[PDB]
Amino acid sequence: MSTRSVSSSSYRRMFGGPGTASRPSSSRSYVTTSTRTYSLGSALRPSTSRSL
Amino acid sequence: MSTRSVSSSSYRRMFGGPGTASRPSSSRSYVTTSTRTYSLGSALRPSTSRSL
Repeated sequence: MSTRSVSSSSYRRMFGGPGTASRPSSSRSYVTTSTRTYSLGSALRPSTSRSL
Repeated sequence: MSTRSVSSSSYRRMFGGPGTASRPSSSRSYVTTSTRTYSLGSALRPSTSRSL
């Protein structure tokens, strides 16, 4: 017989389906500004009382 | 990352190994060695033995 040899390409592995590796968890970011506590002159300003 | 593919290897995946591509071509013709009850020439010895 001329041997019908086993043509042995990568039917064994290199597959496949879970090619979904690094899904972007970066879709969860947490951006926030340098959050201000605001200044107020209300404790710099006393009551200048006029005595008559 | 590298896919650990325990494949059907690319030497028998497309090549039907042990297997009908390894071709068990065994058509079981029995080699009937036909036994005849005949030694060559035994049917006729013309007997000129008539010793009168």
